[PDB]
Amino acid sequence: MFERIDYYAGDPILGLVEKFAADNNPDKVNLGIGIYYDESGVMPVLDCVKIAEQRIADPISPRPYLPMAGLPGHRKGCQELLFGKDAPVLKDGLVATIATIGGSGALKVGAEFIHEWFPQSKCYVSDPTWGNHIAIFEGCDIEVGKYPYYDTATGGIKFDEMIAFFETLNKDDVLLLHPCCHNPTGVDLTREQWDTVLNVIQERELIPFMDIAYQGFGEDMDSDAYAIRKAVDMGLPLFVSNSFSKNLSLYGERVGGLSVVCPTVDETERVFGQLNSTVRRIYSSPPSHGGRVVDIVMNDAALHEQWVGEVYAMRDRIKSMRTKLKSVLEAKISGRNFDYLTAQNGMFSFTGLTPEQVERLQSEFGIYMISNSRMCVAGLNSSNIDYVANAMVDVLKD
Amino acid sequence: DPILGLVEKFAADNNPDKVNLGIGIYYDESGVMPVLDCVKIAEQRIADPISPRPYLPMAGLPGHRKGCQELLFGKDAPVLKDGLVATIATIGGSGALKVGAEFIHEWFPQSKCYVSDPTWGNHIAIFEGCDIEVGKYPYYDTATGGIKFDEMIAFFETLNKDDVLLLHPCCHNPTGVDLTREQWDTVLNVIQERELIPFMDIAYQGFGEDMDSDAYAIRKAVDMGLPLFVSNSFSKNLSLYGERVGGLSVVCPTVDETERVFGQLNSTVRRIYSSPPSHGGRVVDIVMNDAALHEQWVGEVYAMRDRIKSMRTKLKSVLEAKISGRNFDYLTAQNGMFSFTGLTPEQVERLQSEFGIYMISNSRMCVAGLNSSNIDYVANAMVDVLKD
Ligand SMILES: *Cc1c(COP(=O)(O)O)cnc(C)c1O
Ligand SMILES: *Cc1c(COP(=O)(O)O)cnc(C)c1O
Ligand SMILES: O=C(O)[C@@H](O)Cc1c[nH]c2ccccc12
Ligand SMILES: [Mg+2]
Ligand SMILES: [Mg+2]
Repeated sequence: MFERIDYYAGDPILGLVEKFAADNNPDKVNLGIGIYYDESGVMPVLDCVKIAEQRIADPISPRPYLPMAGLPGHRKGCQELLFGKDAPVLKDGLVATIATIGGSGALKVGAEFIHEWFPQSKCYVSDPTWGNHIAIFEGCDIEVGKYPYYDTATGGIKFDEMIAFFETLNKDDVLLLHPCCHNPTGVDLTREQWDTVLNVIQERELIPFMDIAYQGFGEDMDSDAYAIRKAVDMGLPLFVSNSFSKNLSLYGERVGGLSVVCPTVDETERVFGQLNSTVRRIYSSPPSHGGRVVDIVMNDAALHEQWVGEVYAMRDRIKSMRTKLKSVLEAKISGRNFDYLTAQNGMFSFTGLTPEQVERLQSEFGIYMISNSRMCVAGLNSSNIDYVANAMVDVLKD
Repeated sequence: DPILGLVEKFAADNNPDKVNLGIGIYYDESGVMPVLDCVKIAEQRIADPISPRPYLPMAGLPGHRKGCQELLFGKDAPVLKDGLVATIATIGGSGALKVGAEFIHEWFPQSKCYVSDPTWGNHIAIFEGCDIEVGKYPYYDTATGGIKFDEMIAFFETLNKDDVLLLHPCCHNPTGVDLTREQWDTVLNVIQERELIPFMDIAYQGFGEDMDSDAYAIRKAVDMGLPLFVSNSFSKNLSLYGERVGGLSVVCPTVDETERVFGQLNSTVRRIYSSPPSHGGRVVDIVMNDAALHEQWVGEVYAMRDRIKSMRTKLKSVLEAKISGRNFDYLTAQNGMFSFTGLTPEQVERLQSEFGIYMISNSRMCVAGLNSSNIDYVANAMVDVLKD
């Protein structure tokens, strides 16, 4: 009956968290999952979230179904963050937006929409990409391919090879792009590079699906959203999935959004209706709590401002560890370049360590990373940094 | 939803004495959605201290899963002691149905699903959303006001091995009309005989008789050693529609087959939404696995159960005081918050335009919309349309 069902190998990222918790080392360090940890080494509750949550709890409200699209303020908050407050596209009523179960739920709903309305469309993800990108899209019965992205030889982007790749594709083929803070390489495109990319997307009439999960961790909110906002300004059929998991430090509550930028108000209504309908088929409506937190924080002027402040402090703390690590690494190893540490953006960096070197760090030192050498920089702090440096140089000499 | 056109017609009605019985939500005596005291206590515990918010395991919280398992199958049911049930926390019962269907589609691609005539609207949409061919088995008989039982079994016999039946264990939506224990016993015997897959969808456990009775069809199917899928929802019994709390349980012949299935359930969650929501999971975890809170919760559910039966009684007694030839026992014979009132689509219309009392044109009424300040208004309005 069930003997035919295959064993599930386990999620590489989420299985690793349990190996970390199950490990009983004094100096254990988790650079595996894309979570931000404070200077103390613990996952913070943002102050703005704390105020918001005290509001929700005072008093305790009845809990009806949210609209399928989630809360108006949650939707507005997604939109204003991605496109800009008072953006003409928003004022023209041209973006259809739903609350989703994290960035993951946004990717699902989006891909399902794409599958249904563009059944011949093939999706293409970065080489490499965040693993779950492939799983979500194939889950909708869409054929998934890679586009050359990361120059595994140089630690930069195979830009020409990538561009030449996008010229070969079919109309309405879907590119799954990282607007900023690449997962897992940390290697982003320059503005100028985005311009050329987005020019090709137009000429070839491909569908951009931008997946953004670390807005505010790269440069700043508006700057990180460049690729999104440019695409809008060019008039492209845009899909955006956004996540508040990371910048609201609210991973567990499953907060995200999906926005579809449309040619007309009436097409917006149609797509929005379709989005609502896709949601109905998957989970009916999104969770209330996470929704309210997003709503309350995004649309309270003082909380929004405080939140922006808190995201940048996170961004700054990550950036300072990049340079603190680079400097203590620099001194210990002569024969190697460490420029990638301060050149990459976001929570992640490709260290360029072999799967073996990654696993020696795990076994001997209790330092956790993905086998592809991805390191979550956020797990570093002034306590563990001399320890991780010392460990890295000990695995690099060997 | 088709309900949303009705909700739109209802808001469009200016009648100040209007009543919405087309709702699919429990209201208390004051005609509002209640916050349960056990939920209120739970959420006060979650609020102090505000705790960091890691991802949940893709399966949800251990306690959420254990909660679902003990509620469905019985505290220390052998099937649990034997570890023969794969259980994940889900985005309500909706998300439980989704994971279930996609699972079935991936591994039993040839399987067709059959839902009751009639059923909860989304049953069809969810399974059709997975590229499963969905049909209807006969259930409700308009002529008797009960179950086309013989015809239903007859339909079940014509179905292939591994075909899926969507079965309401109790408190049938939208009719209120339930199978007896005897009727269940033969159903599960047909299902076993034909090696069909029982998919049971339980959203109103505790609104029918009690927790254990409501779960009869579930627990028997386990005793018989059937390949049972269960989707359960706390939306209603926990009054937590918006936090999206349910479970999906799959009962397997072997400990090893459970690990395989539990594995794919996880892999399915991974492709849809990565992991379920922290808050709702915690409320379920606290309320199910705190002994006193569990008792209080059970009590509060039975208070709702009893309020529904209190309104079913009052309505019938007003009706029977005026009409003699009909047997209204079916109003009290039905269970949960839904009632096929057996009014003609024309009679439903009459109630709308004359009284602003809103039912679904298939005679469906949500009994929980009745409270002491509209019961007499609504009962009397009904006598008029039946007298016309
Ligand atoms: C972490 C991540 C996600 C997942 O976001 P959730 O809010 O957890 O669903 C999606 N895309 C990328 C690129 C990510 O890094
Ligand atoms: C309400 C209901 C569901 C779905 O419950 P949710 O928790 O809101 O997803 C499923 N089946 C039936 C019969 C229902 O009444
Ligand atoms: O990128 C990271 O570091 C994580 O956010 C990924 C991640 C977190 N939870 C998951 C569940 C399934 C698949 C991937 C994930
Ligand atoms: Mg599908
Ligand atoms: Mg507000």
